[PDB]
Amino acid sequence: HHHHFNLPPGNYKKPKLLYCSNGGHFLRINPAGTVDGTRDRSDQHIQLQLSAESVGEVYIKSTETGQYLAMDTDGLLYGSQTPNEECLFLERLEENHYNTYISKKHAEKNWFVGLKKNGSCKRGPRTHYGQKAILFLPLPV
Repeated sequence: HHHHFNLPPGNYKKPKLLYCSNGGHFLRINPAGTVDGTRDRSDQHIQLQLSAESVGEVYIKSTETGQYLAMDTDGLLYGSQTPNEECLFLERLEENHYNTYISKKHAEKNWFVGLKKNGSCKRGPRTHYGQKAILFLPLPV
């Protein structure tokens, strides 16, 4: 293992909004396959269904389009039509409260899902433990 194993509570029964306390944006997977954030709670591309592939390993999928969140070889988040190795994330508890998501494929490099204060996603290499950009709270839809 490259990382700890404190897991968040909650489950995967219902879809969630992934709220980033850094700028208050919800993670959004656009139909074109781009990924960013928005503060508009009425957006139809922020409702995400998570599922556990293995304990602590999840897929994050848009319920509106069926796309899977994924992180590419250069660290950019994208929406994938089919599940692949870039779509698995290590879901962990952080600061005894938040949920963080580490790219399983690049877990040794500590590449997280993260949103900047301006709503743009962070590139894997620019994320790291300790940032506010990587802290999420799953909210009910």
